[PDB]
Amino acid sequence: ALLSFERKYRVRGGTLIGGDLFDFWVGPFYVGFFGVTTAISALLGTALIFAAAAQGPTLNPWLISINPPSIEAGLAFAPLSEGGYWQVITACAVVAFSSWVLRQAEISRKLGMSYHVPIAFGVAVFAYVTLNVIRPLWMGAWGNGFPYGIWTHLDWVSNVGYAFGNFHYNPVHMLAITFFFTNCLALALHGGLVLSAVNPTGGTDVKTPEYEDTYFRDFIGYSVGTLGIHRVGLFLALNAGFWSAICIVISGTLYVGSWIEFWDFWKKIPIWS
Amino acid sequence: YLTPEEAQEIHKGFMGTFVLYVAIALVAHALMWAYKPWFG
Amino acid sequence: CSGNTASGNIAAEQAAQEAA
Amino acid sequence: ATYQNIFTQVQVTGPPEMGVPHLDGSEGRVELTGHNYWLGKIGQAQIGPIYLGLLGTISLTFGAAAIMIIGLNFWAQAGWSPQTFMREFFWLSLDPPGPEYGFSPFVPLNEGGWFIMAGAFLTIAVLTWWARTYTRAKALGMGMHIPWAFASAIWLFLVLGFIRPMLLGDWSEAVPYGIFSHLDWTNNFSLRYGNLFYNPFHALSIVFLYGSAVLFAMHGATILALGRYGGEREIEQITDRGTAAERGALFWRWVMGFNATFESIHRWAWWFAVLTTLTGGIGILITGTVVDNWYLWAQEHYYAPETFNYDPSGAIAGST
Amino acid sequence: AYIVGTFDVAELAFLLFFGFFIALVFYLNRESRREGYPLEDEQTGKIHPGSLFDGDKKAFQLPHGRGTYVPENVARDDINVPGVRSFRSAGAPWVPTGDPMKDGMGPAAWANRSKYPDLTFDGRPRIVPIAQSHELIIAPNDPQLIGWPVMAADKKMVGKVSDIWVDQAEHMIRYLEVETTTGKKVLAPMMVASVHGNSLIDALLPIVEDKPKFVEIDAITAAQFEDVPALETPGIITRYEEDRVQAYFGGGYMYAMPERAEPWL
Amino acid sequence: MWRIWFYFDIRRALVALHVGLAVLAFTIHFILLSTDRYNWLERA
Amino acid sequence: MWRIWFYFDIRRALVALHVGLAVLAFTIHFILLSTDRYNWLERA
Amino acid sequence: MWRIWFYFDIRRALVALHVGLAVLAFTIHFILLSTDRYNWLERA
Amino acid sequence: MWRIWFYFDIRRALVALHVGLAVLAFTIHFILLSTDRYNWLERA
Amino acid sequence: MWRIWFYFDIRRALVALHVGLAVLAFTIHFILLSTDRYNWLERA
Amino acid sequence: MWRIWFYFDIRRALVALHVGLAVLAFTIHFILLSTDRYNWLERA
Amino acid sequence: MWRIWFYFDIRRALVALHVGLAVLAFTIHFILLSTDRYNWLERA
Amino acid sequence: MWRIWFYFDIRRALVALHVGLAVLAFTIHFILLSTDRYNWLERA
Amino acid sequence: MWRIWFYFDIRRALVALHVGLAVLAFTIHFILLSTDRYNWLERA
Amino acid sequence: MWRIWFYFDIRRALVALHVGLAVLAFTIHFILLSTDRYNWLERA
Amino acid sequence: MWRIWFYFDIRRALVALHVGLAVLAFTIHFILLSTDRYNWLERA
Ligand code: BCL
Ligand code: BCL
Ligand code: BCL
Ligand SMILES: CC[C@H]1c2cc3[nH]c4c(c3C)C(=O)[C@H](C(=O)OC)c4c3nc(cc4[nH]c(cc(n2)[C@@H]1C)c(C(C)=O)c4C)[C@@H](C)[C@@H]3CCC(=O)OC/C=C(/C)CCC[C@H](C)CCC[C@H](C)CCCC(C)C
Ligand SMILES: COC1=C(OC)C(=O)C(C/C=C(\C)CC/C=C(\C)CC/C=C(/C)CC/C=C(/C)CC/C=C(/C)CC/C=C(\C)CC/C=C(\C)CCC=C(C)C)=C(C)C1=O
Ligand SMILES: COC(C)(C)C/C=C/C(C)=C/C=C/C(C=O)=C/C=C/C(C)=C/C=C/C=C(C)/C=C/C=C(C)/C=C/C1=C(C)C[C@@H](O)CC1(C)C
Ligand SMILES: COC(C)(C)C/C=C/C(C)=C/C=C/C(C=O)=C/C=C/C(C)=C/C=C/C=C(C)/C=C/C=C(C)/C=C/C1=C(C)C[C@@H](O)CC1(C)C
Ligand SMILES: COC(C)(C)C/C=C/C(C)=C/C=C/C(C=O)=C/C=C/C(C)=C/C=C/C=C(C)/C=C/C=C(C)/C=C/C1=C(C)C[C@@H](O)CC1(C)C
Ligand SMILES: COC(C)(C)C/C=C/C(C)=C/C=C/C(C=O)=C/C=C/C(C)=C/C=C/C=C(C)/C=C/C=C(C)/C=C/C1=C(C)C[C@@H](O)CC1(C)C
Ligand SMILES: COC(C)(C)CCC/C(C)=C/C=C/C(C)=C/C=C/C(C)=C/C=C\C=C(C)\C=C\C=C(C)\C=C\C=C(/C)CCCC(C)(C)OC
Ligand SMILES: [Fe+3]
Repeated sequence: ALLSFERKYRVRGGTLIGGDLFDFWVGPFYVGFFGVTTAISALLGTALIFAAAAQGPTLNPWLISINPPSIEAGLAFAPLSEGGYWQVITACAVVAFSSWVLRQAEISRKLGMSYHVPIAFGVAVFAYVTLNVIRPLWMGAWGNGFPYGIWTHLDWVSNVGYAFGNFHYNPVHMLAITFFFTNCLALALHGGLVLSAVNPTGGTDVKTPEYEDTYFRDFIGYSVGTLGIHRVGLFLALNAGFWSAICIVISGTLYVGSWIEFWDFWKKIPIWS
Repeated sequence: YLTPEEAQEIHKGFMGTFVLYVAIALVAHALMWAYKPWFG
Repeated sequence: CSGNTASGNIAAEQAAQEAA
Repeated sequence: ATYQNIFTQVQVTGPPEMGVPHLDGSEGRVELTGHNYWLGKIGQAQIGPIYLGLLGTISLTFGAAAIMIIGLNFWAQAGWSPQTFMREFFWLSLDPPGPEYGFSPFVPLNEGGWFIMAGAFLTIAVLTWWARTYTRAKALGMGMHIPWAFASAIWLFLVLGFIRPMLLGDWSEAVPYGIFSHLDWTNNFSLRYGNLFYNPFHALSIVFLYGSAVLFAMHGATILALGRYGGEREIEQITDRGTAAERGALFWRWVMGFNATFESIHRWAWWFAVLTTLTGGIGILITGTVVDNWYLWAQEHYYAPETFNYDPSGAIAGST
Repeated sequence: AYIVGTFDVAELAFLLFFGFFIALVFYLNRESRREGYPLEDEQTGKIHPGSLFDGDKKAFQLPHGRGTYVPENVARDDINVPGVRSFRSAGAPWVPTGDPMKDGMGPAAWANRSKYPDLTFDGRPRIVPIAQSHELIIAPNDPQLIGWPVMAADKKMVGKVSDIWVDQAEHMIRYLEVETTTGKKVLAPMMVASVHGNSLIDALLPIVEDKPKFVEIDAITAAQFEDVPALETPGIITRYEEDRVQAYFGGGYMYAMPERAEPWL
Repeated sequence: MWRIWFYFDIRRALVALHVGLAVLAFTIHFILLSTDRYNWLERA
Repeated sequence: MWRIWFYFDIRRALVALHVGLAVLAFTIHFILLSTDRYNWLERA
Repeated sequence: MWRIWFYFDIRRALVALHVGLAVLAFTIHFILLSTDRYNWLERA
Repeated sequence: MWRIWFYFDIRRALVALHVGLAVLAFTIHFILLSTDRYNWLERA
Repeated sequence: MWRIWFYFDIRRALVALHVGLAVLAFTIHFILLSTDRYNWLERA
Repeated sequence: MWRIWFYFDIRRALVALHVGLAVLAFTIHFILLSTDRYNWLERA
Repeated sequence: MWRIWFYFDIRRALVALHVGLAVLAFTIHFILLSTDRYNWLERA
Repeated sequence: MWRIWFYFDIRRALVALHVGLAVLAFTIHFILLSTDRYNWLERA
Repeated sequence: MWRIWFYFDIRRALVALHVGLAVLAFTIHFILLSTDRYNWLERA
Repeated sequence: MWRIWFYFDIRRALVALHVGLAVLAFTIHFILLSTDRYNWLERA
Repeated sequence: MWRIWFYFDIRRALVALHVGLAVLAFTIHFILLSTDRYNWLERA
């Protein structure tokens, strides 16, 4: 009951698992059963990250890298110093993200809201699971996963991308990039329009939604509306995440080779060649 | 449609057109088989 | 995770595949 | 059974709304209006009307000129063959002048003159479009947030096309006009300057692009989940706090321990979106002009990994 | 490339942006503190002092001559809520003492909104029955919804649809008027109403289907429809009344039946 | 057998059937064009 | 057979048929042009 | 033959017909200019 | 025949005609300038 | 004829005309600067 | 002691405890499978 | 003791138990397949 | 000393304490397993 | 047993069944085309 | 003549004219600076 | 001095202090484990 209106909303119920067992708050944070699971998994994952780092060549936070086992090890559980730490941290991260989704669902139920936020975050959880669980399983080795390091997973991204020639020629990658760019443009437009509506110039009063409609019809000839903009932004962000997961999952499992050669299909269409 | 009579007339037309379509496709497939069989 | 050990997988890749 | 606020079940149709009157001297809206039923499923079905002042006319004419120049150069590159045009469209490109010309404004038309002309007309069109968004905001008494957000993207665009080539004195550093060609330019730019991953401003721009995707996902999901309480009517919630604003704040306060307001969330979104292109333009401008090898620069600042930190040979081998 | 020692231009730019971003985060937190602050104690309700980095209060110039808003001056909620803590701790939930839907607790809670209706830019009431709108009609290929049966959360037929309320600014249906068996007319949010018999896939499907065309409201039961908050003036709904109706329907997803508040187990 | 039309609308069924038939026919013709054996245009 | 015009609108069927037939003819002519055997313009 | 007008919009029909005619004519001219046999600009 | 102006608004028709003619003239001049035989600015 | 001004506002017509003239003049001056024959700034 | 049931409900505690026991048992079994000494499946 | 069914819904308990049993059985079968000793499909 | 229970409720305190104890115990056991000296499973 | 039609609408059931049969048949035909033993178009 | 001020606002026309003049002057000065012949800053 | 409790709530102060102490102690122990001089698990 910190916020001036918070107290009346802090009621029992809305939990999926646990009921009244963990139905309480700790400061601003609601816990629930999935909050307990999130706390355990996330704290264990962080502690194991730092335990594996202490066994590594450096404690520099830039250069800390918890690496997966070698490809020759296949899909077996490796020794902790030889990639097992990475596997345990991956399991902890999966559990933590799933528990975060379920805690968001419980909090949505407590406030009389639908499950839009848990589903939206579950899209990103699916992207991560595709990156570090599904793709290594399909490829046959845990060594295909990206390392747990701030700058070494960028090295993983670079090397995996260049293993296919130029990763820019992946068409699902093109679609995901288009969704990302359109999302950022849409977010700029939506934030700017709302702020300009509530922060007028020239000493005028706060505007109505008719003013936003008029502004975007004078600008580009069309206005999507107040509900439509949030629908479109959610669609764009979720599509960006989902198509990122799809684009990475098919490279190395379904498509092997240079993505540049794929576009030789276009030149062979009998309509123009 | 709604009554059995309209449904029967629609079925008559559909069956006639389907039979004509199948006959044309059969002639085409027979000509192709005579030209280049796909079962050696 | 599979039912094998990492050492067994590495030995199989080296000897049974990369050595013969 | 439960409505999920994804598609509008029943649409309301009526006479087209021509907009609130302008507070300045405007010529008058071109009353070309339409109605799209399928757009009304997601948002508003009304198309139009449109405003075409001096700025809109200039922008449309100069952008048409630039696009015509690029397309006619594509047609010439295809040998005027429509089939070759279709076959090689992704590979057609209007390329910048070669390094032997420096940053000279006088290049033969087929060697880069058309490229310079198209860049000039495109820049004129983009700048007049920015001026048009500024004047459209001014005509309604609204704020200038959208003009500044557009100015950030224009800053990145101008750094890519004119400012950086001007500072280096090399037209050949500019981005070619082509689908696959500008991707090739992106890849080559990363390759010649070490590795653009280690540009700290490229990393910052990635941070803000990722965060904008995150922010739009969270904000759209929250607003749609708050449709039961009029969450999408954000202007009225900002100027008169309802239960939708309270629930939206409390959800994120209970999730992560802190929250924004219905107005503050849009400031967060605006700043993330703007900072993406701001940091991107800053990082591109200093590449080559200030730093020529970003991996060396990262090595000097103790954040460049080696093989003893992580060896990517296995990941490469898996992907072959 | 170095400015002095190992300091260079790129490093200077990065440090400048890092400082600017810290300042921007502080500014964004200041903006986020404008609603609901200062904080208060969970039990005693004692108000916390306030941030050292706060500035001035924000004043909104309202349209239609409604004055100024000043969100920092919004009256704090009453400390005495109609509930009792499950256990005596600062983090325990409140169990409502009576009817949460009537008293406004948890998902059924409402805010003290303005007691006048929202207006269009020219001053007309924004949310009005579709007859009072300015030539606004339902899409001809869309469900008419007038006279359709209404299903409640307990699968009972509470009544029928007698009127449609639309937003004159956004051109959207906001409320459906439902006449119940007892004859009382109540407003139900369109966001809690599922329209059946109008599926896009079913229209695409080449079938002749006599699906029942009705409106399902699974938020509240048929009896609860008799306790929907009423309007002070016919044809007009205020912001406070809108919040009341929306809170009453939204709280039903937890409070319509006891099982809705219980874990799956 | 005629009673099928009491369940499926004839207009929509015909439209969907013809769209599917067009897609299938174009797919088969393009597949045949791809093959060296059944290509009827490149060689005499 | 003539009863077809009781289930399909002629004013839309004609437009759709003509557009599709034009696209088909364009595609076939382009395919023929793409082959050396049937190209009627490149050589005398 | 004249019975195609009391139900077909002469405006839309003319607009679509002229758009198609322009597209076809430009396509055909561009094909002839791409051929060495029929190009009328590069050589005397 | 003048009756064409009963079906077509001449403001829109004139705007579209002048835009299309400008595009066509620019295209033709560009094509001519692209050829060595008809380029009139490169050499004396 | 002066009657042209009964259908087109003189302000809009003048604005569009001068915008088009600006684009044309800039294009021509740029093309002239692109050629060594007509470039008046590179050499004496 | 039994008084622990005055602050925690048996129905929810049993579910939470069994979930934790399941995860712990799976972790221990997988750890045993990763060692050559205790792996019971790879070799005889 | 049937007391359990007074506090746990039989339907939910059965669904959860069968989901867990399915996941466990699939995991064990996949683990057995992964090993050469117990794989029953690759070799005779 | 007992007055600590005047400021912290037993339920949340016990939950947090056991979460922390679980995290710490798992961390220490994993760290011991990662070292050759204290690995009790790999060798006899 | 006809009683199943009490619990299922045969219109949507038939639509879903036909969609599934189409997907299965196309998958099987494509898989057969993939194999060199059962490919029937590449060679005689 | 002076009647041009019946159709164009003096404020808007003046602002637009001065912005255009600024852009043109900057463009011409930049072009002159870019030439060796007219550069006035790099050599004496 | 005891008067510090008139400005700071003991519950919030103790929880903040212990979270900080935990993080600092874990940081120090992890730093010591990294160095071979102070590592107490790798060697005898
Ligand atoms: C080596 C191949 C031969 C050749 C072999 C054949 C064969 C075989 C056939 C044709 C037929 C046609 N040929 Mg030929 N043809 C050749 C070269 C040409 C050339 C050229 C550039 O040299 C042209 C312009 C044509 C033109 C034509 C058309 C008149 C006709 C197909 C149009 C049609 O009726 O269906 C389109 C159907 C419609 C209903 C048209 C729709 C009406 C539209 C909507 C209104 C007009 C608007 C606009 C013009 C539409 C055009 C736009 C584009 C097509 C998309 N041929 C070469 C020399 N040609 C066909 C024919 O005789 O048709 C009766 C035919 O069977
Ligand atoms: C091999 C490839 C390189 C790489 C090379 C580059 C280069 C080079 C650049 C980036 C840039 C970026 N990179 Mg990178 N990048 C790499 C890998 C990544 C990865 C990853 C692997 O996950 C990610 C997330 C990114 C992400 C990003 C973005 C954050 C950033 C551009 C975003 C943007 O604002 O949109 C793009 C938005 C614009 C371009 C603004 C456009 C606005 C204008 C006004 C629009 C005009 C449109 C016009 C009117 C339309 C008509 C035109 C006519 C038809 C012609 N890169 C690797 C290391 N990357 C850019 C940057 O700024 O970073 C420092 C950049 O220049
Ligand atoms: C070479 C180093 C020496 C060593 C030298 C020293 C020296 C010197 C000192 C200690 C001290 C401590 N050492 Mg020692 N210590 C060593 C190895 C160990 C090992 C082991 C490897 O198993 C353990 C478990 C410990 C344990 C401890 C603690 C009992 C004690 C810190 C008290 C404290 O307040 O914790 C902090 C934790 C809390 C306040 C929270 C309570 C913890 C509960 C269980 C919750 C855990 C939280 C969870 C894991 C994660 C949450 C993190 C945040 C809250 C978000 N040492 C090695 C052998 N050790 C210090 C001491 O005696 O202080 C009194 C001290 O000065
Ligand atoms: C539409 C897809 C996009 C998306 C959606 C989005 N993100 C979201 C949400 C949504 C809708 C949330 O509701 C959720 C949230 O609650 O934010 C406040 C969240 C979130 N997005 C987050 C991060 C994030 N999202 C990302 C991406 C995206 N988010 C997308 C592009 C990225 C990228 C691109 O990498 C980042 C880093 C967090 C701020 C939050 C998720 C909070 C969470 O998961 O809680 C668990 C608690 C923890 C303490 C974390 C677990 C700790 C681990 C066990 C240890 C670390 C393991 C890790 C694998 C180490 C590797 C790191 C290295 C790569 C450096
Ligand atoms: C309009 O409505 C909206 C708002 O306000 C009304 C919003 O605020 C928002 C939210 C948005 C913002 C406030 C803007 C800022 C957000 C950004 C940049 C994106 C998120 C990124 C971040 C880095 C923020 C921080 C993210 C986190 C995950 C931090 C989480 C931290 C912690 C400590 C979580 C702890 C909680 C748990 C583990 C669960 C509970 C368990 C416990 C308490 C453990 C108990 C046991 C012990 C031992 C203590 C949205 C989206 C919105 O739409
Ligand atoms: C890769 O494979 C390739 C190479 C592509 C080969 C594959 C190709 C394939 C699979 C193609 C398949 C094609 C196909 C498969 O059915 C085509 C069918 C075409 C048909 C049915 C054409 C029909 C045309 C009918 C027409 C034009 C009728 C017009 C009638 C009109 C306009 C009548 C008007 C009227 C008249 C006169 C009198 C007035 O008073 C009133 C009114 C009554 C209005
Ligand atoms: C490929 O490209 C290259 C290489 C360039 C080759 C091709 C080039 C091509 C195709 C170019 C084509 C060009 C073209 C093709 O028509 C040009 C036409 C130009 C024309 C028609 C120009 C006309 C100008 C008229 C002007 C300036 C009139 C101004 C009048 C004014 C300002 C009057 C104001 C007034 C006054 C005083 C008094 C008031 O009481 C009334 C009022 C009225 C207000
Ligand atoms: C992998 O892929 C490769 C390598 C290709 C291998 C695999 C290939 C596979 C799996 C292919 C499968 C194909 C398939 C699987 O069913 C096809 C079925 C086709 C069917 C049922 C076609 C039916 C056609 C019927 C037609 C055309 C009927 C038309 C009727 C009409 C138009 C009637 C009108 C009417 C009239 C006159 C009078 C009025 O008074 C009443 C009224 C009624 C209005
Ligand atoms: C580049 O960076 C490097 C390399 C580091 C070089 C540069 C370093 C630089 C620039 C550093 C600059 C540092 C700096 C520049 O000012 C520091 C200033 C520090 C100061 C002012 C510290 C002051 C501390 C005061 C303290 C701890 C007071 C505590 C008082 C307490 C807790 C009192 C409590 C109370 C009590 C008992 C009784 C109650 O009745 C009343 C109440 C009051 C509640
Ligand atoms: C159908 O056929 C027709 C011909 C009718 C239409 C054809 C249409 C087609 C097919 C068009 C296709 C266009 C495509 C595919 C374009 C793709 C472009 C892409 C991908 C571009 C990407 C990036 C481009 C950038 C960043 C460009 C920036 C350029 C700038 C900023 C240039 C500035 C130049 C200036 C300021 C001019 C200076 C002039 C000077 C120096 C002389 O004086 C100051
Ligand atoms: Fe919003």
